[PDB]
Amino acid sequence: ISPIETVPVKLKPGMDGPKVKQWPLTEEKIKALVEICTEMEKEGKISKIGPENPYNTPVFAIKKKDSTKWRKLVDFRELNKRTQDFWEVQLGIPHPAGLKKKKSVTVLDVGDAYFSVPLDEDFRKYTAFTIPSINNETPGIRYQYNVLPQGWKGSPAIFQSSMTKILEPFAAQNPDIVIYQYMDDLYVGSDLEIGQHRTKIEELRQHLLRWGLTTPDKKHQKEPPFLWMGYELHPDKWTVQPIVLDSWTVNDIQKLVGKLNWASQIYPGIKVRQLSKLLRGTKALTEVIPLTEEAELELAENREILKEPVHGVYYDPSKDLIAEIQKQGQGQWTYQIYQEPFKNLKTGKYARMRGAHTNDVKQLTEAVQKITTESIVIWGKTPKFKLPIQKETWETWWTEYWQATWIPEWEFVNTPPLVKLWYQLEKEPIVGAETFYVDGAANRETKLGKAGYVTNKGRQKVVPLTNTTNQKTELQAIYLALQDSGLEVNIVTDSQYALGIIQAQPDKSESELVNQIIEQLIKKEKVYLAWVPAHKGIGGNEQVDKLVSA
Amino acid sequence: IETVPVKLKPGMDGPKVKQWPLTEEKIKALVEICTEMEKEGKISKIGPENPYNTPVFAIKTKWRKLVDFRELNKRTQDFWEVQLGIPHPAGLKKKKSVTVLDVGDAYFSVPLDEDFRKYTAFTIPSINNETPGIRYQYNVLPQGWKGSPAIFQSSMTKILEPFKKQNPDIVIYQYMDDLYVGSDLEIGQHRTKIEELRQHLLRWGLTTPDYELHPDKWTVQPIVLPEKDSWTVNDIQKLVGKLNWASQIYPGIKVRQLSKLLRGTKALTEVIPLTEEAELELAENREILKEPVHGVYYDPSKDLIAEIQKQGQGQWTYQIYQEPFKNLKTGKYARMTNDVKQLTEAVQKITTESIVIWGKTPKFKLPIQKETWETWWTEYWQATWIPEWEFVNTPPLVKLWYQ
Ligand SMILES: CCC(=O)n1c(=O)n(CCOc2cc(Cl)ccc2Oc2cc(Cl)cc(C#N)c2)c2ccccc21
Repeated sequence: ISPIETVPVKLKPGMDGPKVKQWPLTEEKIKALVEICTEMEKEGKISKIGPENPYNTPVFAIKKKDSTKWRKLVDFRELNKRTQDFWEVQLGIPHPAGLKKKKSVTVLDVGDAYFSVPLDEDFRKYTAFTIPSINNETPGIRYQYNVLPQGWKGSPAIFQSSMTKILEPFAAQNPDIVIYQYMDDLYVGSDLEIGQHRTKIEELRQHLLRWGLTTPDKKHQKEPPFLWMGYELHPDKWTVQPIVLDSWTVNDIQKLVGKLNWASQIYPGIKVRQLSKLLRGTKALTEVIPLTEEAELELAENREILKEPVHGVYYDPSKDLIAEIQKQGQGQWTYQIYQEPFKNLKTGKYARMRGAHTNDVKQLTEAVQKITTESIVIWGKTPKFKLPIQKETWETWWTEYWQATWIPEWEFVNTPPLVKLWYQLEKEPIVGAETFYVDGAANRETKLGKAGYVTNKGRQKVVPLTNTTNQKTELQAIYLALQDSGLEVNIVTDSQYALGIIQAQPDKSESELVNQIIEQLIKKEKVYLAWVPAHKGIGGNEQVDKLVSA
Repeated sequence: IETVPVKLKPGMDGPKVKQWPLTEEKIKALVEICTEMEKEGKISKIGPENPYNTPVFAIKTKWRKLVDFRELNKRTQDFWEVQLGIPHPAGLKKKKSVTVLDVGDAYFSVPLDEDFRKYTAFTIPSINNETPGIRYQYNVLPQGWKGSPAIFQSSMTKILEPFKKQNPDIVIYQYMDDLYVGSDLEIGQHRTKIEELRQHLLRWGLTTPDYELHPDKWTVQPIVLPEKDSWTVNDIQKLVGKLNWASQIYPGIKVRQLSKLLRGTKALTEVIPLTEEAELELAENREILKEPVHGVYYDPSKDLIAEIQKQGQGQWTYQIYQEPFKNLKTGKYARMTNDVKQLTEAVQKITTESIVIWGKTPKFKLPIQKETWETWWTEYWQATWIPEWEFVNTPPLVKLWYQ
């Protein structure tokens, strides 16, 4: 229908067209498929063909809802499997928070979008279909498309591409208007007078029509309820569309978690830590699951948050973005982004990425990272941060931290809980502090071994252990030397493993053993840990290795 | 003009790479740049039947486009490294001064094979997905592409022939987009010659943006053990550790004598007198460590690797190497700054050195979390090229023992 140029399309390199058999169909449907195709034929959308074309893909008819009018559905699965790859249509949807507030906004959907755009001539042959014959006697009637088939791999991208072409000139002639594109929809917004906006919107309709694209006129949707891709878009604010939810299957769990995650855009401090732990093993969507008092309390808190309706603002270039982060529980964080002091653009959560021996400063730095990136996508700049960590605490951390790390303009926010370093090892051996020489060892068959230490004042100890790995013993030894120590200890291991864990100053871990070490390292006044190579004839080491290896 | 035919390595498809999202200042810059380029026919907008993609950035008072043709190069340059390759002078590493000119503009005058052009596709992206990205592809030789200097190599010899004759003692090397000009004259004299060359180039149509390197001054970072008068037990334990490590890089290291000192179960702070045997064993090891490591050769077949450690106080050490302990070079940058600004300045220093020495960039292992590096590298970056990199996220627990 459009005088628009066509996009050259080609089948995959070593593949050829489809040749599927058309199945028989209730004769009532055959009549409908005939009327629909005849009308399409009349509009140039499809053209009849002869037996020369050897390609076929199947056709079908669905009741068309309760309309009881029938609709044509071709199945293009084979063809798509043989149609070349395209430059994919963008998967990301615009986040309402990045929509710049504009006085007037119009939504213009495009009618029979795909069918309004030509198809590469040389590709049409493959878009061939057969209307089944009434009786098995009479060959069926045959067709091919001259416009973008609806099931086809390529219709979206080609539709998109042709619309972009048709907008470039207009959008240039009129910089005062901001046109956005998502699937068949064109969202136009302006800061002109209502009359000037409508005049340009009509001029736009006018333009699109000259290219064979129709649009509503004063059947355009009404602003108040712009229900869009899961959101309510009101001219003054946006929210999430209302979210419902007591059921305890597995699939019920994932749907719930997803709904909660969707609500976390804007509803502060929705929680899903516990409930996501109940997704262990999974697979069986029907499998029932026990409602922990920790997770079923979670869901209690959540319903209360969902009783209050929350809205977010649109975005204002003139103003700064601010982002402020709160520590919420363990390994759970939460963040708001806003421009005015209580009018949020959006919120969200960040949860502790998979990994053992984590630490709150490291996590904070990580969370700043996800927010920074998020910001660039939605707004195209980074926010100013408001973080609950003193610059004493941060500057100490980054100066000693082995990686490069960076956090942009930020300001302390004295709101507990504050991010702190729970301990700090000494840089230099401590004078007048018992020097514990530790080691551990285990037997890879018996899953058994020993932990122990030997000190300068002659102190010694060994305990036996069961179901242990060599590392777990290397680390257990450290634990002993701590437990049997003063406020000031020097410890000497050969374990690169154990050294590493502790030197990275973990603030928590799933390894209870580490947590004991950590909780010990806090109570201590001073600790210096030091490393020596193994089996190299070093003193305490050689003695301690004999103690617990044989 | 005729187009040199270009074929990817076989059983290989063109690059399909996610465009990292950009800030709105860079995007504006990029639509400005690419608009001009298109009026001048360098590029042109493209359909959705071209599924390929190579990333694009804006680095900087005025803005500069930068394309990451690292995947395309890995899928094309390797063939052109054989078929159409470019020899590297062993003498450039020895010159007193090497200035580095940008001759990317040259490439915009040769056309590219029409059958190749689809593989040069890039996408100026869009904020918050308001719109599909702007898509273009190249009709001339692109600036990032290891093919481009290779094809232009012929023309480039014809332009430099007059100068290379009036000045047979200056070395000139071409690494994609840049001209390395090494002389052995006073900086002021060298500074003129270069200005004299810039004028040469402009006479024949090569614009050159309107630094100075001193490779003969370059030197490695020798391993240095401590030199103290009294040694605590800790002091000795550490010294044993460092040597015990050096043993990989250096045959001839001995710790018997010194480990003897640590006979018993002593406290770390206790001072220990140094036996004559150790003072000699120590004195022998120091000499070996001073001795330039000998017996490591550059094997063209193999990739170079660069590791970087963050020391304190604005300092960073590095090693470049092909096999684990067999180091081709080691170094230390101290800065005059964001850690990340420091780390990109290193990467660029190291790459340049490595271009000059071996006509090859290494593949970095960067001690920075991936997203932080992907978010901010283009902020400090001034090179026309981009090396390969991975991210080490496991602490180099190994004591720095690299100074
Ligand atoms: C006084 C302000 C006003 O009336 N409205 C307002 O500011 N917004 C925010 C979105 O603004 C847009 C700005 C531009 Cl340049 C373009 C389109 C916009 O709208 C879109 C965007 C999208 Cl991706 C989908 C849809 C749908 N469906 C609409 C509004 C949103 C809805 C209604 C009114 C306003």
